[PDB]
Parts: sequence; structure tokens; C-alpha cells
Amino acid sequence: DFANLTPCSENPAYLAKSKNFLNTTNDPNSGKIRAERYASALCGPEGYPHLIVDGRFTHAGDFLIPSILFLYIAGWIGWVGRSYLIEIRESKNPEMQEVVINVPLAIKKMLGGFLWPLAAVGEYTSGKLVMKDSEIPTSPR
Amino acid sequence: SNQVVQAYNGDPFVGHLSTPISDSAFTRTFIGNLPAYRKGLSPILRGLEV
Amino acid sequence: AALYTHHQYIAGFLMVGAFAHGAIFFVRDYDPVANKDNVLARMLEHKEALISHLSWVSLFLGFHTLGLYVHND
Amino acid sequence: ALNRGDKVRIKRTESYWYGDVGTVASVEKSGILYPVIVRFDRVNYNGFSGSASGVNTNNFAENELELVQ
Amino acid sequence: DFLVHHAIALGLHTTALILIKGALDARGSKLMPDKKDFGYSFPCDGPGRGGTCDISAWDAFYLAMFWMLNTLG
Amino acid sequence: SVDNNPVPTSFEKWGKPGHFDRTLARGPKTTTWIWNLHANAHDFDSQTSDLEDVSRKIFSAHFGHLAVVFVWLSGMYFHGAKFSNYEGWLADPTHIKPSAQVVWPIVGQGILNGDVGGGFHGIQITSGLFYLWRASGFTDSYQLYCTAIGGLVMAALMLFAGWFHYHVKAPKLEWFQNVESMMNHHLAGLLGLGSLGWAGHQIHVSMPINKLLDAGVAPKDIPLPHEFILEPSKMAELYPSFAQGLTPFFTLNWGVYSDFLTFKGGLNPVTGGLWLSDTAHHHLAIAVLFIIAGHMYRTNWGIGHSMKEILEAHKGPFTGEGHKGLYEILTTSWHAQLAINLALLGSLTIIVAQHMYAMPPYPYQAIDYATQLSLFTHHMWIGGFLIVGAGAHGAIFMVRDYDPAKNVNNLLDRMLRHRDAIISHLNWVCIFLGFHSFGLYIHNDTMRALGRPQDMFSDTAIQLQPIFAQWVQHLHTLAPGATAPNALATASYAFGGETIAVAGKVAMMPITLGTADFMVHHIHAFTIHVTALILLKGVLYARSSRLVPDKANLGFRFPCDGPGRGGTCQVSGWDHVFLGLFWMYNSLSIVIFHFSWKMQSDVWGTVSPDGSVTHVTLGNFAQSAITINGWLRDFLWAQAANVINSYGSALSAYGIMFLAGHFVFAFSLMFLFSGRGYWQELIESIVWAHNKLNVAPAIQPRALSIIQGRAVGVAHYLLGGIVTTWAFFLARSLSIG
Amino acid sequence: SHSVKIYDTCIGCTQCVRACPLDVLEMVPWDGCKAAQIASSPRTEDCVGCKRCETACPTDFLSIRVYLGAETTRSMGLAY
Amino acid sequence: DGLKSFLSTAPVMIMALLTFTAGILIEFNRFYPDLLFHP
Amino acid sequence: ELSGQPPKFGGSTGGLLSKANREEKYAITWTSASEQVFEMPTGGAAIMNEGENLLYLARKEQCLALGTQLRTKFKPKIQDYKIYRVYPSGEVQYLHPADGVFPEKVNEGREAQGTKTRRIGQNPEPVTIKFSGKAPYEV
Ligand code: CLA
Ligand code: CLA
Ligand code: CLA
Ligand code: CLA
Ligand SMILES: CCCCCCCCCCCCCCCC(=O)OC[C@H](COP(=O)(O)OC[C@@H](O)CO)OC(=O)CCCCCCCCCCCCCCC
Ligand SMILES: CC1=C(/C=C/C(C)=C/C=C/C(C)=C\C=C\C=C(C)\C=C\C=C(C)\C=C\C2=C[C@H](C)[C@H](O)CC2(C)C)C(C)(C)C[C@@H](O)C1
Ligand SMILES: CC1=C(/C=C/C(C)=C/C=C/C(C)=C/C=C/C=C(C)/C=C/C=C(C)/C=C/C2=C(C)CCCC2(C)C)C(C)(C)CCC1
Ligand SMILES: CC1=C(/C=C/C(C)=C\C=C\C(C)=C\C=C\C=C(C)\C=C\C=C(C)\C=C\C2=C(C)CCCC2(C)C)C(C)(C)CCC1
Ligand code: SF4
Ligand SMILES: [Cl-]
Repeated sequence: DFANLTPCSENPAYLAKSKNFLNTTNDPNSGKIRAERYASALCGPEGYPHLIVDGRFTHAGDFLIPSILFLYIAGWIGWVGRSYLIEIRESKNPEMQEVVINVPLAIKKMLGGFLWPLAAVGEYTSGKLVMKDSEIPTSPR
Repeated sequence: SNQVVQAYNGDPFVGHLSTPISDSAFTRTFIGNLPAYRKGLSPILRGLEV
Repeated sequence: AALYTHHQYIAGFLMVGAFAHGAIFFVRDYDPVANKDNVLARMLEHKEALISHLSWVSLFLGFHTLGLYVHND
Repeated sequence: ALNRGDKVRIKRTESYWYGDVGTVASVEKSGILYPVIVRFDRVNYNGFSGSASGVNTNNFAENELELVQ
Repeated sequence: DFLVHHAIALGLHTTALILIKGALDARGSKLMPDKKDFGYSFPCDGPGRGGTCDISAWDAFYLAMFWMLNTLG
Repeated sequence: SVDNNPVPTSFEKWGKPGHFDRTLARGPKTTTWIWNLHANAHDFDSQTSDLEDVSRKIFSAHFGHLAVVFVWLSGMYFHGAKFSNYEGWLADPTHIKPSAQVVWPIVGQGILNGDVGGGFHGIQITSGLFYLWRASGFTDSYQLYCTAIGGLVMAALMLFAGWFHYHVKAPKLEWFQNVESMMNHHLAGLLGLGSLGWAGHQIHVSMPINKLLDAGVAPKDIPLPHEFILEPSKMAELYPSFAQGLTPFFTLNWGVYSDFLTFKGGLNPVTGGLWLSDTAHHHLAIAVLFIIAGHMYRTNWGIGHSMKEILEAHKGPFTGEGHKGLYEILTTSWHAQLAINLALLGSLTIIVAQHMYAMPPYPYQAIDYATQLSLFTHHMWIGGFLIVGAGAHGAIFMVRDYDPAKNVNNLLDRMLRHRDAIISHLNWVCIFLGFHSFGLYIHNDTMRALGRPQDMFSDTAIQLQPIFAQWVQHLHTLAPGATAPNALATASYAFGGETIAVAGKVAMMPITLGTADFMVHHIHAFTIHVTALILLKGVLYARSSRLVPDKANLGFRFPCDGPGRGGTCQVSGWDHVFLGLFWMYNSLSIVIFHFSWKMQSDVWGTVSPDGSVTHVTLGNFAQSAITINGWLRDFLWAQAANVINSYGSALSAYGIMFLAGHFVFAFSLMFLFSGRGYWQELIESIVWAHNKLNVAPAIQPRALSIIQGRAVGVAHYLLGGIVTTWAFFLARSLSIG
Repeated sequence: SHSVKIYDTCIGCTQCVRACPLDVLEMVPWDGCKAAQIASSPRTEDCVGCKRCETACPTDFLSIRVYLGAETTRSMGLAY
Repeated sequence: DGLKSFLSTAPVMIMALLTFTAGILIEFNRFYPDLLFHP
Repeated sequence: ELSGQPPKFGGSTGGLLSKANREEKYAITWTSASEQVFEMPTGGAAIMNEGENLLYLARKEQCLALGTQLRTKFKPKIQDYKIYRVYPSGEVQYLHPADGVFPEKVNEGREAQGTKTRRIGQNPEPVTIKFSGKAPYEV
């Protein structure tokens, strides 16, 4: 599999470059630990590491782990914002709290987003997530 | 008075001004005696001189 | 190079003209009574869904292509 | 038929609030083509370019409103 | 090739988005519901109702010309 | 006449945005509210209708602006003392480049900490701070730290003064209207006494360490600036005129002081800067003339002038009632004063840019070509922006503060009465200039492309010699000794003379003027005339035209009066500002491109020991700058190789901004080519999608207004283009060497 | 000339007539609204098409509509 | 109590959150740099 | 004929062009209680006489902008101005206010023109009126 590419520790361009990888931070070992981390990847003929997003489990660090972490965080952000918008709708001036943000209820929801997909499927199953087409405002069709 | 800038032909609401460039006596006697404006000329003589 | 570029430019012009003359059809030639409940009027019915989903996928593509290109640069 | 305080849905097929819910403020007397005053929480587009708000009330007929209560 | 293919995808999607929004709002929108009475090509509906420059479907053709040229480039 | 506690100081109104505008204080309904808020903050004439409170707000805002400028200057002195190499550069000027910004090593950005000299890693600063600090006599990091601390204290003083003059003790209107005293206090005060104090500083402090550093004394061996004033024997040791004291000053015998106050001219041939004795004598003469000027007008003692009487006496047979009424305009309208001040200050900043390169006043600034190019271009851009703002506030005065009953048959009324003649003749001039400069370039491109170089406009072909500028250059060359007998050298060697060759580099030579200079100067004349035409038509037609007779009722800032009358979009004065911004941008881009190419081609370079100079681009301006293709290939394409081959080096940030400006300019075209109806309908579709998942915001989202769309477009266009040119210019001139 | 039409949602606020800078519109008596007046456009040959009347109209989906049509010297606002 | 609501205005919260997230990212980079995948 | 003294004016370039003597011009007459300064709609300031004032302008919009200024920018509001259209044959046609009453106020005898008995949204489709030469709003 992946015959056009090579493992990095065999690709001699990768060794010739990773002998001289520049240290990003003040740690002198930064280029060396970069080389040690990138040697386990799949490098091209030019020596730079290439990532596979097909869904290979051994390439889970290439796509799968950061994608599911981004999905978890994006669901946290979206559910916190959605629950804040649902809660502040029943107020005297819901536009005021949208532009001068009420801190404590926002903080209460911010430390409340660690169970978001269960809340999402519960709100979907209880009809609190999707409205009807007749209920929403529509342009002249 | 001493004001050399006046209304064009005495009408202040016509969009022009009586200026020493536009309506001096030299301007009228020069432009009006150019062949395109010279009085009594046949148009072939005007065109010929131009 | 000249042939490929010429034909892709002509293709872009023709596709834009197709969508423009479809808009002209909707302005001048479309009968909402004769086309009631068929595919044309149904496309009119959920036009917000189509426009919003195209906008979402355009934002998706542009965001991530520009992010990867700028990260690489 | 409708009275003040009810919530209704706009069915004019041309208004900004078609699909939005509005509240009945008052109903004018008979002989009036569009008697019922409907107020809305969301303003419309009305105003010169650069205006920060629009109008939030409109005049409708009885058949253009659907009672939702 | 992969990055520029996703850029090409973005260009195709955005040009289609402009053209489809123009074709499906040619008859009317919430900002201008009697657009079919004004025709395919007209300048605007004035500065009223917030301002309505480039509201016709002709203007959406005109906007999509730029994105078509961008994708073809 | 000072009020006592007009406005209380409370923290409550900080938390309610939109307090200043009556419509904004109701709360947000559409997103335009937010965009209105920042748009309506500083329009003090619109919030309150009384001139008094507007003047109070302006005075306190001026103090706040001065505080901001002092914070910036304090930060500059702090970054020049802690995170700089002013120590090290000062002992060795021409081995070490100036660098006053140190960047943390993070995410690989420590590559930007480039080797500038003496074991330093930082960004090579091109603002010229080191050369001015050397010209002022700075020699230690502790004194720069003291200056930074003093700048922080003065910023706190400015903030306290603004708070005091708005909230506690605030002046009345006739304090502001007393402009007769204000001009005396600004001429004999600020400018005159400031230049007298700086001349005293020059003579006492800046001259000794400068002349000792030019002599060869190490900076540690020059002790400290105060011990000169502790012991006056050091001046008589160095300038032997300091023996008679202050006696020849008061006894009309000023020729005793002709040893530290001179009329040499030219440049110091150790540094390339101006002579410090020349600048001190200039500052002293400027001080005396400004003190004399600041006793013109009657203030409190019945002696002086009335500016009203002077204006009212100036009238002629052509101009009716003359300057009658201009005092009332300039004492009641802040906008009219802002217009004329912005015009003169922008012209002054442009004059500063043009005078600073040809007479470099700072040591080693001239041989730093990056610093010279940066300072010229920065001051040009500042001046052009201020001139556009002048046209803006002239139109704003015309819309808001003009009154026809109180201007009858004066100059301003006659301007409004013959604006058609003015604008039509300016239109004809602009077309004539565009043809007879740019079509000369087009002619040259076509004749070179057709293989007819003998038919071009060039020095080797049909010649366009700028003979008047050459004659004036000749008269400046024969000035010092014939028409300026006491002047030793010429005012600048750009007019004619010999080449100053500080280190291996060039500082100034005779800038010769041929056909290409003629062509590019008429291009400058054309572009300046078009920018002036746009802004002057915006001023003269801000109130009415034959198209829209009631334009003053629509205001200064409105998109249009509808699609009717053929179409009336961009009729407002604000839209004339919008268009003049692009045309000023075009004008100044060409001005700075002319400067960069001519300085690299016929001035800058490397001097041989025999006396020959190898220029940076080897004199290609005479043959390549006559075509558009030459500007494209030999100027843009050739010199952009430094900015695009910067990746992987310390100049790579200049690469990134070279991309980044290219983004923003193109991003601008989205706002510039489109209209808000499309964007509003698209927003309706996205709001329907938000309605489906109940994420509709309470503040309703709208498209930007037409004016705001134009503003975003012009802002992004100018930002992207200026960032692109900045990156290109800096990566070229940090690689010229 | 341009066409100015007035539809039956007019509530007689007279704001379109006040906003019109070319004296196109009047208010005539009516019975369809509580104000008992409806806008009218007898002078559409003087209409320039500026749509100020549309901007002034407070009814949602405006009761006055201007349609730009045939272009004349008066309609293009020409002083020459 | 108006300063508490002045901080509660939208630009102050969004800049505070941006500084917090940027500080987290910069600190995670300056502790553990050069991560393209999961080792 | 049209009567009134011309307001005293120095002259301007913004005034009448050849359209005035070729196609049409417009006239505005108003009575003034005193001599005060007004703003010309063609740029600049003019002085209106005491009594009758007759001003010639290029467009109807200029006359109506002047009339708006007369009604709104003077403490005694000049509310009696008449705007006429003047043809080069000499015929003067009275324009504004047409019935003697300003059009923002209702008057009997005014006929409803441009009024539609249908709503804005019940205009018929364009496809129903093809090859007829008439728009949806004209039917
Ligand atoms: C280089 C120029 C440029 C760019 C970046 C865009 C970008 C966009 N256009 Mg576009 N446009 C342009 C030129 C450009 N246009 C021109 C010249 C025209 C002709 C007039 C148009 C006409 C046009 C139309 C007609 C339409 C678009 C649409 C879009 C959006 C599509 C979504 C997308 O691609 O990904 C998302 C966005 C991007 C990749 C760009 C923004 C990403 C930025 C850089 C992220 C960083 C933001 C930054 C943090 C902000 C802080 C600012 C701070 C420094 C002050 C997007 C906002 C469509 C749309 O809205 O679809 C939803 C649409 O209908 N545009
Ligand atoms: C802690 C002291 C204090 C307090 C309680 C107030 C309180 C008030 N001021 Mg005030 N002011 C202060 C200091 C203070 N000010 C200072 C130091 C100055 C001199 C610059 C002024 C100048 C000033 C003017 C000219 C005006 C007010 C007004 C007001 C009132 C309305 C609130 C407001 O402006 O919106 C809240 C506004 C903000 C929070 C804006 C913050 C500042 C922005 C971001 C610009 C930053 C520049 C800044 C002014 C100076 C540089 C900052 C520095 C770090 C370098 C309010 C009662 C206005 C008024 O009367 O209301 C009708 C008014 O016209 N003040
Ligand atoms: C001495 C200088 C001076 C002064 C005192 C004023 C004062 C004023 N101007 Mg003015 N102006 C100036 C220079 C000046 N201007 C210049 C140089 C120009 C030419 C560009 C203009 C153009 C101009 C226009 C076109 C308008 C004004 C307006 C105003 C008034 C309100 C300002 C306002 O809305 O604030 C709020 C200001 C803003 C919201 C602008 C902020 C956004 C800018 C464009 C960002 C610029 C980019 C930035 C430098 C870098 C971005 C970095 C980013 C990537 C992080 C006020 C009387 C306005 C007005 O109401 O007139 C009465 C108006 O319409 N002026
Ligand atoms: C490169 C693009 C470009 C060009 C050529 C022009 C050209 C012009 N602009 Mg302009 N403009 C541009 C971009 C451009 N603009 C942009 C981007 C903006 C947006 C902000 C504006 C905004 C703008 C304003 C706001 C104004 C102008 C003005 C002008 C005119 C200046 C007078 C002049 O030079 O006449 C001479 C004409 C030229 C130099 C054009 C080139 C002519 C060539 C060299 C000769 C061709 C020979 C022959 C005719 C070819 C015929 C071929 C045959 C087969 C028929 C001129 C027509 C001003 C104006 O009208 O003032 C009088 C004015 O007020 N423009
Ligand atoms: C580049 C240098 C070499 C070329 C120079 C060419 C000069 C061009 C022609 C002369 C312009 C004459 C104006 C002054 C003469 C002048 O000031 O007259 C004086 C006259 C004012 O006369 P009064 O006696 O009424 O003046 C009393 C005053 O105190 C004001 O009340 O002004 C006018 O008549 C205004 C009309 C100017 C109409 C001319 C417009 C100028 C357009 C040309 C601008 C070109 C400048 C080019 C050089 C920068
Ligand atoms: C849940 C949530 C929301 C609601 C969200 C909605 C409404 C989602 C609507 C969704 C629909 C209607 C359809 C979804 C289609 C979704 C799809 C198709 C799949 C995307 C592909 C996924 C796993 C597979 C991806 C491949 C398969 C495999 C994993 C490979 O390795 C990689 C790769 C990319 C090839 C918000 C937005 C309102 C707020 C949030 O906080 C919560
Ligand atoms: C791959 C492959 C395949 C498959 C194929 C396919 C499946 C295809 C498809 C294709 C397609 C799928 C295509 C598409 C296209 C589309 C388009 C491009 C569209 C367009 C549109 C338009 C243009 C529209 C228009 C309009 C309007 C707008 C309105 C009115 C109407 C109308 C219609 C006119 C096969 C098997 C062979 C083999 C292998 C390979
Ligand atoms: C433009 C600009 C700039 C510059 C500026 C400058 C640098 C200036 C200077 C200025 C100056 C430089 C000034 C000064 C002045 C001074 C004053 C104002 C003072 C006064 C006071 C007083 C009161 C005094 C007193 C006294 C006496 C009288 C005697 C003796 C003793 C004493 C001294 C105490 C900058 C770059 C920054 C920024 C940008 C722009
Ligand atoms: S600015 Fe926009 S709304 Fe106004 S006339 Fe022009 S296109 Fe129409
Ligand atoms: Cl060439």
C-alpha cells in the first residue's frame, strides 16, 4: 500500500533534511523531537510528511483524532450558543443581552457543555431542535 | 460700477457671465468678425476662409 | 494550451448563459398555474434550502482551502 | 372575529412577516379594507439606506391572518 | 493537485450559488416580492428599504461572471 | 469664562453603547445599529446642536489624541532602549544596521530575528529612529528609558488634562473664537519658542557628541550630555567662539558666532547628514521670524491687526465684495478650519517628504536606502490622505455649516456661481494632461513594440527636455557665490555639484532630468489634477447641481437619490471622497514608484575608490521608464524578485504581507463591484436556515449599507495595495545593500 | 414617462406626497382607510423615478410603486 | 455597577476570549511544538 | 402674463441653457413681506424683492426645491408661490399647486389617477400577457 510514497526513515531526503530541522522554540531538542515524531509518518520523494485521510486506523492521527476533537469542540461551542439564545429569548430585551452579554448565565452554560451530544439527541427526539416549514418565515416563493 | 463681471446680456438667470474673456468689446469685435460670425458673409466665403 | 484554454473559456461562458436564460425564463415565461406542484414549482418552494446549502458548502470549501494554503505558506 | 392580544400568522404571500407570528393590537371598524393592526417583534426592511430599524406594525385584513392562539 | 482541486470545487460551488440564487430570486424575494413586474434587468429599487443595489437577476449574472472568470483562471 | 463641573464622571453610561445618538439609545434591532455606533462616535456636530459643547468635546479629544501619540513615542523609546542595538550601532555605524524590535521564538517566527550585526537577532527597523537619536546627541540606553518614562508621564498628563477640560473646568465659546490671540500664541509660542529651544539644544547638546563621533571618539569616551553644561570650558575647547559669552549677541556683533552658526550648505562628508551648525542657525532664524510673526494680531492691548479688517479690505473689480465674511466662517465652523488645515498639513507632509531625501538631515540616513525610501513613501501617503480629508471636510462644511444669507457676493458665493466654468476647465485640463502624458507612454510602447525606436519620445529620439527645470537647476548650481554669496555649498547636491560618498555607498549626486523625467512629472501633474478635480467638484457641488438641486437636504453622506434622473448613485460629497481616495492612491503610487526607480537608477549605488559609481539598477531609467512595459519588466518584475525570493529567510514576513496585501485588495473588489440587494437576499436564505434550527438572533442580521459597502471596499483596497507596496519596497531596499 | 401606481393598502399618511420633490402625487378623498384619503399620481410626466415616495411609504410591501419606463428630458432630470 | 456591564459589552468579551484561546494555543505550542498528527 | 420683479442676482453659470429658449423653462412667483436673502438652487445666493418675485429656472425640480426652501427656511413661511411652465411660443401653463391647495392636504374635485383597486401582490403573471405590449402594472 502507498507504493508512490515511502516511510520517512527510509526516504533519504527526509534523513538529509531532518538532520538539519530548525528549532522552533528555545529548546535545542525541538528539531530533534520533530524528526523523531515525523520519522513515523509517510513521506514523499521530496522528504516532507504526507497525511492520509482515507480512514486507515494506523493513520488515525492524520485525520481521525483531530477531526473528532474538532467535532466535539464545535458541538460544545454551538450548543452553548444555542442554549444561550434559547434561554435569553424569554426576556424583556433579548437584543440587549445579545449585545451586552449577561456573564453568569453564559458562564453557567459554558461549564455545562461537557454532555452536549446526549443533549442534542434528547432535544432532537423531543421536538425542540427542528421547527416546521410553516412555522418559520419564508420569502415569496 | 467698477465690477467687470456682469450678467450675460443683462439676464442674471441665463447660465453665463459677462466676463472680459466672454463679453469684452475686443471679444465681440474679434469673434463676431471671424468668418464663422462675420456679418453679411455668404457661407461659402466663411467656409473658404476657415 | 490554446485549444484547452479556449474551450474551457467558451464552456464557462455557455454555462453562465444557461443559468442567465433560466432566470429569464423564470422572469418572462414561467407559468405558476400550469407548472403547479411539479418539479419546477417544488424547486421554487424550497429555494432557501438550496441557496443556504450552497452557501454553507462554499464557506466550507473556501475556509479550509484558504486555511491549508495559508498554513503551508 | 379576532380580538386584541391574539397571536396570528401572516398569509399575505408578499409581506416580510409571512411565516412570522404577530400580535393583534386593535381591529378597526367595518367598511375598512384592512382593519386589523398587527404588531411584530422583528422589524421590517423599511427606512433609508443606513437606518438601524424598520417598522414593526402593519395593517391586515381578516382573511390574511390565520389564528394560532 | 488536491488543494487546487478543492479550490476548483469552491469556484464551481460559488459560481453555481450566485447563478442559482439569481435564477430563484428572479421572480421575487422578501426584499423585493414584485421583481417579476420589473423584468430581468433593472438597476435597483432605490435606496429605500435599506438599499437595493444589484437586486435583479441580471445583476446576479453580472456577479457570477467574476466568479466564473476566477474559477477559469 | 470657564464652567464648573458640567459633566459628572460616572461608570454607568460606559455600559450602554449608543448613548451619544438618540436613535442608537433605544437598543439594537438590526445589525446596522452596531455599524452605526462606530460610525457615529466622533460626529460631534450631529449629536449636539450647540457649538460650545462640540468645542469642549473637540478639546478633550485633542488631549486624548496627544496622549495616544505620547504612548506611541514612549513605546518607541522603550523599544529603542531595552530591545534594540542602539548600543553597538553607535560605535560602529556602517557595519551594523539599525534594529529595535526583538521577536520571541515561537512557531518558527524566530527566523525573522535576522543577523543585523554585533551578535544581534531582530527586525531591521527602517523608520530612522537611530539617525535622529544620533542627531539629537543620544548615547546611552538609560537616557532613552528616561525619555520613555517621561513620555508615559506626559501621556498621563494629557489624559488628566482632557478629563479636567471636559468634566471639571471647561472653557466657553469666546475662548475658542479668540483666534487673533490663538495665532500669536501658536506662532510666537509653539513653533517659535519650540524651535528656539531646539536650536539651544542643538548648540549645547546635540552638536558636541555628534562632532566627537565624527572626529573618531568612542561613545563611552564622550562622558554624558550634562557635564558640558556643568563646565563651559569644553565649548571653548571645541568651538572657540565661546569666549566672549553673550556679549556679541546683544551688541550687534553676531559674526563672532560664525563658528557654530554657519551657512555652509551641502552635507557633512563623514555622515551624509546635514550640517548641525547649519540646522542650528536655521532653527534660530526660524525662531526669530516666528516670534516676529506671532505679534501680528490684536489680543488684549489694542495693538496689532484685526483679521476681519484685513479680509474685508481685500476686494477688487473682478471679485465683488472680496473676502467679506471669511472670519465668521472660520470662527464658527470647525469643519471649514479642519478642511483648510488638513490641506495645508498634507501639503506640508508632502513638502517634508520631498525636502528630506534631497537634503538628508540625519547622520547615516542617506546611505540607508531603506530608511530613505520608507520615510519618503510614508510621508507621501500621510500627506495624500490628509489632502483627501481636506476635500472631505470642505464638502462637510458646505453641507452643514454654510449659510447663504451670510455670504452674499463674496469670494465663496462667486465660487458657487461659476463652479461650472471652474469644473469644466479643470475637466479639460485633466483630459489634456492624461493624453499628453499617458498617451506619450502609449506611443512609446507601440513604437518600441513595432521596432521604431527612432520614433519614440526619448533622449535618443524625439526629445522632451525639461528645459525650465534644467535652467532652475543651473541657477541653483550657480547660486552659492553669485546669488548666494555667503553660502559656501549649494542647498542640495541634487541640483548640481559632486557626489557625496559616505562609506562605500552614495548619499546624493546631481539628479539629471531628461525625457523620462518630463513624462513622469506630467503624469504627476495629471494625477494630482484629477484628484483635485474630484475633490473640488465634491466641494463645489455638495449642496446642489443641475441633477439634484436639493443635495444639501440629503446630507453629506448618502448613497444616492434613487435610480431616477438616469441614475444618481455617488452624487454625495462622501462619494467624491470615496473616488478621490482611489485617485490619490493612484497618484501617490506613481510618485513613489518614480522616486524608487530614479533613486535606484541614477543616485544610489556603490562608489569605487577611483571615483566611479556603480548604480543599483545601472541607469536603466533613461531608456526603460519611457514605456509601460519597461515599468512592468524592469521596475515591477525585476525588483519584486527580492520580495518573492524571501521565503525561508528573515525577509519572509515581507513575502507574507506581499501575499497578504494581494488578498485584501482582491477582497475589496467584492465590496466594490457588488450591491447590497444580493447580499440581503442571501442573508434572508441564511436566516431561513437559522430559523429551521431555532438559532435566529434577536438582533436581525442585515446586509451592509451602500455607503458602508463603499467604505469597506475603499478601505480594503487602499490597505491591501499599500501593504503590498510596503512589503515590495522594504524587501527591495533591505536587499539593495 | 415613468409609471406611478397606488395600491389599496394605502392608509393615507401623505408621506409619499410630502417626500416627492417634483409634485407628482396628491391626496384625494377615499373610504378604504381610517384616514379616508388615498395617494394619487396625476403628474407622472414630471416623475423622475427617484423613488423617495417608496422610501417614505410605511405599509409593508409599499402601497406606492414606481416603475421606470420611457425616458424623457423631464424624467432624466435634464436642465439642458 | 456600570463598569461590569461595560466589560459585558460584546467586543470586550470577544477580545478577552480571543486572548484566552490565543494564550492557550501559544502555551501549548511553546510547551509541545511541531505536532502534525498523533504519535 | 407673468408678473413679478426678478430677484437681484449677480448672475451665475448654473442658470438657463439653450433648453430654456428651445424646449421649455419654468417660473416661480412668490410674494415677500421683506427683502431677505435666499439660496439659488443653481448655486449661490440671491436677494428676493419686497412684493412680487418672479424667478426663471431650468427644471421643475429646481422651482419645487426653491418652494420647499420658501416654506421651510423662513420664519414667515412663504406659502403662496406659484410654479409655471413656460414654452418658447409664449404659452404659460400653471403647474403648482394645481388646485390652489398643497397636495399633502386633500381636496374635493381631485380625481384618483394612478390608483389600483387590487393589491401589490395580486398583479397578474407576465406570461399571461405576452405579446400584448403591456406590463403587469398597466392591466
Ligand atoms: C480574493 C477575493 C475574494 C474572497 C476571499 C471572497 C470571499 C468570499 N466570497 Mg466573494 N467576490 C469577490 C472576491 C472575493 N470573495 C469578487 C471580486 C466578487 C465580484 C463582485 C465576489 C462576489 C461574490 C458573490 C456574488 C458571492 C461571494 C461569496 C463569497 C464567500 C464564499 C465563501 C468562501 O469562499 O469561503 C469563506 C470565506 C473566505 C475564504 C474568505 C474569508 C476568510 C478570512 C480571510 C478569514 C479570516 C477573517 C479575519 C479573522 C477577520 C478579522 C479582520 C480583522 C483583521 C480586522 C466568501 C466570503 C458568496 C457567499 O457569500 O457565499 C456564502 C456569494 O454569494 N463573493
Ligand atoms: C475614569 C474617568 C472617566 C469617566 C468616569 C468618564 C465618563 C464619561 N465621559 Mg469621559 N473622559 C475621560 C475620563 C472619564 N470619562 C478622559 C480621560 C477624557 C479625555 C480623553 C474624557 C473625555 C470625554 C469626552 C470628550 C466625552 C466624555 C463623555 C463621557 C460620558 C459618557 C460615557 C462615554 O464617553 O462613553 C463611553 C466611551 C468609552 C468607554 C470609550 C473608551 C475610549 C475609546 C476606546 C477611545 C480610546 C481613546 C481614549 C479616549 C484616550 C486614550 C486611551 C489611553 C489608554 C491611551 C461619561 C459620563 C462624553 C459625554 O459627555 O457623553 C454625552 C463626551 O462627549 N468624556
Ligand atoms: C485631522 C484629521 C481629521 C479629523 C479631525 C476628522 C474628523 C472627522 N471626520 Mg474625517 N477624515 C480625515 C481626517 C480627519 N477626520 C481623513 C484624513 C480622511 C480621508 C480618508 C477623512 C475622511 C472622512 C469621511 C469620509 C468622513 C469623515 C468623518 C469625520 C467626522 C466623524 C469621524 C467618525 O466617523 O469617526 C469614526 C471613524 C471610523 C469608524 C473609521 C474607522 C475605520 C477606519 C477606516 C479604519 C482604517 C484602517 C486602519 C488605519 C488600519 C486597520 C488595521 C486592522 C487591519 C486591524 C469627524 C468630524 C465622517 C462624518 O460623519 O463626517 C461628519 C465621514 O463621513 N472623515
Ligand atoms: C487604467 C484604467 C483607467 C483609465 C484609462 C481611466 C481613464 C480616465 N479616467 Mg478613470 N478611473 C479608473 C480607471 C481608469 N480611468 C478607476 C479604477 C476608477 C475608480 C475609482 C476611476 C475613476 C475616475 C474618476 C472618478 C474620474 C476618472 C477620470 C478619468 C479620465 C481622465 C482624463 C484623461 O486622462 O483623459 C485622457 C484619456 C486617457 C488618458 C485614456 C487613455 C486614452 C488612450 C491612451 C488613447 C487611445 C487612442 C484612441 C482613442 C484609441 C481608439 C481606437 C480606435 C479603433 C477607435 C479618463 C477618461 C476623471 C475625468 O473624467 O476627468 C476628466 C474623473 O473625474 N476616473
Ligand atoms: C508653471 C508655471 C509657468 C506657467 C504659468 C502659467 C500661468 C497660467 C495662466 C495664469 C493664471 C492666472 C490667474 C491669476 C490672475 C488672477 O488672480 O486675477 C486676479 C483676479 C482677482 O482680481 P481682483 O482685483 O478682483 O482681486 C482682488 C483679490 O484680492 C480678491 O478679492 O482673479 C480673477 O479674476 C479670478 C479669475 C482667475 C481665472 C484664471 C484661472 C487660473 C487658471 C489657471 C491656473 C494655472 C496656474 C498655472 C501656474 C501654477
Ligand atoms: C448536532 C448540532 C447542530 C445541528 C445540526 C445538523 C442540523 C446537521 C444536519 C445534517 C444532515 C441533515 C445530513 C448530514 C449529512 C452528514 C454527513 C454526510 C457525513 C459527513 C461525513 C461524515 C462521517 C463522513 C466522512 C467520511 C467517512 C469516514 C469517517 C472517513 O474517515 C473520512 C470521510 C470524510 C471520507 C447544530 C449545528 C445546530 C449545533 C451544534 O452544537 C449541535
Ligand atoms: C462518473 C462516471 C459515470 C457516471 C456519470 C454520471 C453519473 C454523470 C452525471 C452527470 C451529471 C449529474 C451532470 C450534471 C450537470 C448539471 C448541470 C450542469 C446543471 C445545470 C443547470 C442549469 C444550467 C439550470 C438551468 C435552468 C434554470 C436555472 C432555471 C430554469 C430551468 C433551467 C433548466 C433552464 C459513468 C457511469 C458513465 C462511467 C464511469 C464514470
Ligand atoms: C508633527 C509630528 C511629530 C513631530 C512633532 C514635534 C517633535 C514637535 C516638537 C515640538 C516642540 C519641540 C515644542 C516645544 C514647545 C515648548 C513649549 C510649548 C513650552 C513652553 C512652556 C513654557 C511655559 C516655558 C516656560 C519657561 C520660560 C518662559 C522661560 C524659561 C523657563 C521656562 C522654560 C520654564 C511626531 C513625529 C512626534 C508625530 C507625527 C507628527
Ligand atoms: S446607489 Fe444603488 S440604489 Fe442608489 S441609484 Fe445607484 S444602484 Fe440604485
Ligand atoms: Cl520596454
